[PDB]
Amino acid sequence: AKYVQQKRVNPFFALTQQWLTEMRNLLSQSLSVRKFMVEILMEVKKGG
RNA sequence: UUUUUUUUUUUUUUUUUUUUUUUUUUUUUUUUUUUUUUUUUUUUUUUUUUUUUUUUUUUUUUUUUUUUUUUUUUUUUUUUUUUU
Repeated sequence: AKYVQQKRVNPFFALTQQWLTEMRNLLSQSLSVRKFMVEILMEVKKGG
């Protein structure tokens, strides 16, 4: 809701909660995916 | 100026004491007797954008005064007399 009000995300492409639950289940089970997105977070955090 | 006083008269050898007499080996005790592993817990469950205001409105030259007028020479005293 916060990003929709900021107009950063177009709400037309909104995935259903059925798909989000399936993806979240995959994200929790697998550590390899988590490590990749954590690595992205650290690199993006570094400014410059 | 000066006028006194300003030698000396005692005492001053010595007489005691001053070796020594005790004690001074030893007699205990002196190994040891316990205990000495362990038994819990130890992931997580919230929140985390924003909503106001934010130019200015006055005043801000000057008006006075600002020369001077007195006084301003002088009039005393100023050797010495003792003692030593």
